[PDB]
Amino acid sequence: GEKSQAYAEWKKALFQPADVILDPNTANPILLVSDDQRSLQRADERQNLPDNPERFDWHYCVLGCKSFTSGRHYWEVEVGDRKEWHIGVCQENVERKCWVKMTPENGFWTVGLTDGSKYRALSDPRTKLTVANPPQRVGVFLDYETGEVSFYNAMDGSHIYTFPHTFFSGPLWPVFRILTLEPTALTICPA
Repeated sequence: GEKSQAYAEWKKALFQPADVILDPNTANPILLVSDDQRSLQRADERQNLPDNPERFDWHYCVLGCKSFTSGRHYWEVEVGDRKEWHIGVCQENVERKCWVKMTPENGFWTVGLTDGSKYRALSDPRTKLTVANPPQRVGVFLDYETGEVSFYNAMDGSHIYTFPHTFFSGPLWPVFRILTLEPTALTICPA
């Protein structure tokens, strides 16, 4: 109510609303990107896709269609009652083919959920989160210049996690990851 209103006014004071669509050319071959490019599901097995260089071959990742090299940006993601997901940003230069650990040291800033109830930030070591109200909708907030990546419950304005301030190298991309085969898709909220 007031908390929702303050969350809305804070987004306006500081952050540009990003209109994020998923790039199917980046998506791991086990992922399905929806025809409107807002939603993500998983297949029972890898589909036959070209191994173009941008595609994540190991990690069940997909990128947005536009990168950020500067400024303050947010987008919101409907996670709904998914039991598993991770979202955030990654550098353009992340490893796409070989496994790397999804950590800030390797150019990934993500948080998410496993097994329905285990909220974690994928810092190294991983940060155990304690979340009083499981979010249905998550806001991702980027400040490129100050090296800030933070996450909020978009419905009640409660804070979830802020990574330590860092120094980004090169463009950042929105990144999305799902490991499970379950009924609820991951869906980006349009700007």
